[PDB]
Amino acid sequence: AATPAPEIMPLTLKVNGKTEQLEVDTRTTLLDTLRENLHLIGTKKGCDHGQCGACTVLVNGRRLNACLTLAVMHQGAEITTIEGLGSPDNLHPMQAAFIKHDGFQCGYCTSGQICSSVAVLKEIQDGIPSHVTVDLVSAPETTADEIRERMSGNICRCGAYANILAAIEDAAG
Amino acid sequence: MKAFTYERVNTPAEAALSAQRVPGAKFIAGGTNLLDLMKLEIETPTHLIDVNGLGLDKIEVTDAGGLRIGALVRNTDLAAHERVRRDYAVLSRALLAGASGQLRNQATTAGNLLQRTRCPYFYDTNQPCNKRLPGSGCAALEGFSRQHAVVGVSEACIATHPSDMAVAMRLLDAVVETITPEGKTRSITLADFYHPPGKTPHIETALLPGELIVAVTLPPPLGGKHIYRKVRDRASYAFALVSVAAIIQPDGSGRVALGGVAHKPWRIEAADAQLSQGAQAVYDTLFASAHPTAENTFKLLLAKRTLASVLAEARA
Amino acid sequence: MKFDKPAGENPIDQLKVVGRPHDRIDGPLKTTGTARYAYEWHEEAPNAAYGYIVGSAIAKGRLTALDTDAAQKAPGVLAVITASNAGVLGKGDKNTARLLGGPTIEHYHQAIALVVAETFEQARAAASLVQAHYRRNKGAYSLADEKQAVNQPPEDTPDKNVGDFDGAFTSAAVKIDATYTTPDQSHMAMEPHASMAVWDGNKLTLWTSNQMIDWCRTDLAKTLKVPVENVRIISPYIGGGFGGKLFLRSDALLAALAARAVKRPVKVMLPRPSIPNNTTHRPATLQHLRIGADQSGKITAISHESWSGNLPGGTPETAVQQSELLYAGANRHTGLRLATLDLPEGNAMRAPGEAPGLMALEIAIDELAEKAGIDPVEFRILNDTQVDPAGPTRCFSRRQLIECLRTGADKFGWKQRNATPGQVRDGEWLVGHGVAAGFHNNLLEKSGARVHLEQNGTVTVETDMTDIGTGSYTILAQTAAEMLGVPLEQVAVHLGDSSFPVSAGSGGQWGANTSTSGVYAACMKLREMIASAVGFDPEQSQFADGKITNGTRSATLHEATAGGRLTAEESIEFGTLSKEYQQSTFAGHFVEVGVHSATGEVRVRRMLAVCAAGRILNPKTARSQVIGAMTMGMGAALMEELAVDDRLGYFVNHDMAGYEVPVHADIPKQEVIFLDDTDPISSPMKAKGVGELGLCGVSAAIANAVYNATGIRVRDYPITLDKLLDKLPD
Ligand SMILES: Cc1cc2nc3c(=O)[nH]c(=O)nc-3n(C[C@H](O)[C@H](O)[C@H](O)COP(=O)(O)OP(=O)(O)OC[C@H]3O[C@@H](n4cnc5c(N)ncnc54)[C@H](O)[C@@H]3O)c2cc1C
Ligand SMILES: Nc1ccn([C@@H]2O[C@H](COP(=O)(O)OP(=O)(O)OC[C@H]3Oc4nc5nc(N)nc(O)c5nc4C(S)=C3S)[C@@H](O)[C@H]2O)c(=O)n1
Ligand code: SF4
Ligand code: MOS
Ligand code: FES
Ligand code: FES
Ligand SMILES: [Cl-]
Ligand SMILES: [Cl-]
Ligand SMILES: [Cl-]
Ligand SMILES: [Cl-]
Ligand SMILES: [Cl-]
Ligand SMILES: [Cl-]
Ligand SMILES: [Cl-]
Ligand SMILES: [Cl-]
Ligand SMILES: [Cl-]
Ligand SMILES: [Cl-]
Repeated sequence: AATPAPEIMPLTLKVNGKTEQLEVDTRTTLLDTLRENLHLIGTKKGCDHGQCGACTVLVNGRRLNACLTLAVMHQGAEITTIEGLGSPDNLHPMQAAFIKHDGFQCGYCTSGQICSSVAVLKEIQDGIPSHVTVDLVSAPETTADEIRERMSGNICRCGAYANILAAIEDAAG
Repeated sequence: MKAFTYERVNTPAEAALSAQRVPGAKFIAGGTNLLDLMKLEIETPTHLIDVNGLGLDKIEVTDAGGLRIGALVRNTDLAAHERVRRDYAVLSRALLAGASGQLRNQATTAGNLLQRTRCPYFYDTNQPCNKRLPGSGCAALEGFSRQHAVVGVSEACIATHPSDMAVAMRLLDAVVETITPEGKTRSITLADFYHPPGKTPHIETALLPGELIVAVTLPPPLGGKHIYRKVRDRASYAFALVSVAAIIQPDGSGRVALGGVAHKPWRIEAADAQLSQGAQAVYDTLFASAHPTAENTFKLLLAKRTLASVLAEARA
Repeated sequence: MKFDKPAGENPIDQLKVVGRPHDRIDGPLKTTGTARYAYEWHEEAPNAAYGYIVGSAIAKGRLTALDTDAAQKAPGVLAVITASNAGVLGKGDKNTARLLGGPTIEHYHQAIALVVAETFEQARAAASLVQAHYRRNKGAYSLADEKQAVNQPPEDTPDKNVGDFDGAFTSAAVKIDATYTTPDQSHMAMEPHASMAVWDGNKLTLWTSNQMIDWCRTDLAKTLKVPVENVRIISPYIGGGFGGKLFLRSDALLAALAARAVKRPVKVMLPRPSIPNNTTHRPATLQHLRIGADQSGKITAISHESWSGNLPGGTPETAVQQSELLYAGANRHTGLRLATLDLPEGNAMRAPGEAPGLMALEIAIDELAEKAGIDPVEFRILNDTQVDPAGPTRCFSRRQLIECLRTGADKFGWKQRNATPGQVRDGEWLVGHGVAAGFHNNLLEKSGARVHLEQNGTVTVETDMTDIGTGSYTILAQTAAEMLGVPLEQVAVHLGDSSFPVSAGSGGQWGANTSTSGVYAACMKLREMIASAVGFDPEQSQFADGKITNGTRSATLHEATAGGRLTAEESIEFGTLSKEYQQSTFAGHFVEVGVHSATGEVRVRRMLAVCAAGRILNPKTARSQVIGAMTMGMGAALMEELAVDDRLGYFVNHDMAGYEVPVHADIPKQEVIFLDDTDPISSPMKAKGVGELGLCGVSAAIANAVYNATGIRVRDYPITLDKLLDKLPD
């Protein structure tokens, strides 16, 4: 019969170092805030249901899927997208490694791969274990087995995976 | 997704009070199940109350020598916690066996317990599903049932509870700590937390209107060998076909709980006591009451063989 | 340029830049989030409205009414587009199912309306208020149930019969008779189908995600009933396709319709849950193979019949064609049978016909080899055919299947395999090795390009060819750089716009070869125009180091353009060489797998592909194609299935969770070897396709590996643990 009107609320985010002041529909995901409200289109929408990781971003340094969090939940948060890591004439080391190893084909998963991979190396350094960590009490090592598992939340239908792994191991050493 | 008002409050007491005062209100934590369901208008709350940032995110030793895990603790942080890794390893293993890094970073203790079925007929609102619409039918019963429950089912619904962390909580005799909107507290043992589908599969847990889970309490550590074996069609980022959580002591005794087989984590205390006798005996007790479809019958042999594999791991 | 005789020596043969593993030139854009896909062109329409689709809630029947009042009244809503209010439409030649349904409903999630609104959130919420009313009709949804009633081929696709199959089968010393099924599969391109439409009077500009720009323009125009010259298609970056974006889908139609009705730009993305039933799928198959061989292991009889299903007038899955060419045999039978099913439209997916056909054929060969007592590598080598088995006078242009296999076996350590299945363990895992042949034809199609020498010495390539993740941008730049003697980094390449010359597009794995050959043809004209500007003879001139030399005479490319820029526009056309010779491409797929001895979980431990696909234009981006295709092959083998509900008539698991594709954790070491397969019968580039070849055979290699690990044949893909569990050890 009917659906209710947008609830509009002010919102402050810090995106790639820059203070943004928005008025958003409460329903708006962080993903759509970046792409549609702020026109930062580098973050991609593969599924909108947390199944693909193409919308991976950093929120206060921790990777998450922007499609399954609300913008208004991160009032005053530091958001980092693919655009914040680097740009064509000042490539981040990871971005550059990906080019060198051909860790992408279509490019649609690639933002997400890159944001995850940078946070994954950080998680290993921080000593966060994984599904493949044999000894749970001791600190995890930066192995190929570990990276694969920790990256399995970023889906590449192009199947660039083997090259993505080579890019990450390169940037890690 | 229907438009909703969004509230931040100062205390957990305020959060539960607001949930009573506002019809259709729901709590949001990580949002990793709730927002998924809201996009499809399977959940359609008029009001969201943010329960992050209310101090419900600590992991603490209890006075009894156990652990009190806050409801809002992230799954990554729970699994990474030092005490949990040494003293409650099977919890850490079950957490890490599920979802993705991105998802585990936002998902919370309470949220994870309250995650809803992944039944694909449930997720499709053009299909018959008693859980979503009572009396409309269960499309899965004679449709695609490969990943549905084999035990504790009814004619009305054959959905599995998808949580790996809940299988490990059930093994540890975990207790869900709440506050009612009235302001009184309740302890619900996780064994009594999930209702069977019966003729009301739309009724899923023992929580009341606007009742807020504040923590999950674990008892003192058991020691022993902790294992979480999760079987799935691909290597990662998938729900369990079948999962076996086990804690095996040096003399062959222990406890086990299974996931992927029922509407809740599946553990029978009579069956725990037969571990030293082998996987065959344990299985026969666990699955005496089983009622599979043809498509998910394989889960029964999978459960038994996975369990045997787990016990053989413990001997080595 | 008409290419109707084999290529001799030409400038591409120097291989200063062609043939070399260059970084892809769109890399800086794609790794920094600055490449723009269809839904992301904000500056081109910054007040663009949002269109949200309503799919059919039934598989089949009549749409008796469609109510839109509640949606029209909802917050921020501009209009609801429906079949009723959109006006009489045409249908494009590549659409079997209508893109806008009503009154007839042809399949589940067929688009029936579009709510246009001010924001995305408002359009989605408003779409939930659209109330459709249906009368169901009886449908057919089970390919296996329709099988029994279909035993003639289509009128326009008769069976192919050579020698006496039935006689030779009876007389054969050793033989197999086996049935294989493959399921319905889905593209799952990571970019959902999207488009944005802007009208300027009668002129339409569509930003979209499409593999075939010219087909898009033509079919959109035919559908809208507008002059084709009034429509412009723009798709420079496509986030994957895999066959699923070869045709006009309902996002492009509905964006166009919406934008004209509301007199404002409108953008439309098909939501992910809607894609698998709304768009197309690889048809399921059901395949019957009977193969006979003599005392010495020489195949004497081969029969391959395949059953597939589709909507009336839809395509069969062409699963038997490879069996007409791949192995020797004097006595042959092939046949398609096409059922009518009321599922969504079956259509092309990566290696249509060949992927499922080899999924069956290459297990069947494995089985027959086993029965003959012969190593499966040797069995295939023994039955190599260097000519068309149905027409011995007709040679393969170039066929290196033997070499692929031998090279593969040597690199892989195939001799280490245990021929008796089930005997190798690594802890709790049963280890297996398996092999399969890949095969895919080389198709030729006309393709054009425009190439400019600019006054600052840079080179500009324009063509409507697409780069869907293949690397077209990069190989086209290499082609022009090679021809004009400039370094790669001085070549601009502009793709995927209908205001550029018509290319063959990204499809049939003809794209690399056709598109670079068009550039070759333009660059040959440009070299001629350059030669003429500095008073040199084209025939005796060479192009290197940013200069043109002609015996003792020598000018710089700066001087040629002093009198304005030089522009050449040309097409390559292909004559009767693909009739005179059989042009195909070949591979050897070697896999090691692990099967868990308790749970039956299958994990690929090691994969090698050895390919022969003409001259490789870029070994890096070519290797990527094949490891990509290997990954897709793993999915087809182990996890990918669109689960049909026979009662309700749709794909049940219609999303990125329920339809399991491979993840990082699944991926073993993946090695690729390209044999030097330079084929001068193909084109002046001497190239042939890899993008679909690389998938061909992969799944059966894996199936044959699982067999070697376990002793268990599974002929119904995918090979999931439930199919293995009751036959494993204890
Ligand atoms: C692609 C994908 C794969 C996944 N795979 C796995 C897997 O393999 N294994 C597995 O276990 N899980 C898996 N999950 C599920 C994931 O673990 C859960 O979604 C997550 O645990 C939910 O936590 P949350 O905090 O985000 O809850 P929310 O989404 O915030 O909320 C969920 C429910 O809890 C309520 N709620 C939240 N907090 C409280 C509180 N304090 N008191 C009362 N009610 C509350 C909400 O109103 C709601 O009904 C997967 C999810 C996705 C998207
Ligand atoms: N001998 C030449 C042959 C091709 N290639 C490499 O491979 C690509 C493939 O070209 P080719 O095999 O002609 O295939 P197409 O250009 O025709 O592209 C289509 C083809 O592309 C494949 N792979 C693709 N991978 C991207 N990531 N996403 C797609 O949708 C896919 N679509 C499949 C399918 S389906 C098909 S038909 C080049 O761009 C180049 O990097 C070159 O290096 N060696
Ligand atoms: S199983 Fe439970 S959830 Fe799945 S459809 Fe039948 S009722 Fe709805
Ligand atoms: O012909 Mo490939 O695009 S299915
Ligand atoms: S768009 Fe966020 S996970 Fe796919
Ligand atoms: S690069 Fe195409 S999806 Fe990963
Ligand atoms: Cl780094
Ligand atoms: Cl009911
Ligand atoms: Cl057993
Ligand atoms: Cl190079
Ligand atoms: Cl009916
Ligand atoms: Cl050889
Ligand atoms: Cl030259
Ligand atoms: Cl090389
Ligand atoms: Cl290389
Ligand atoms: Cl499913």
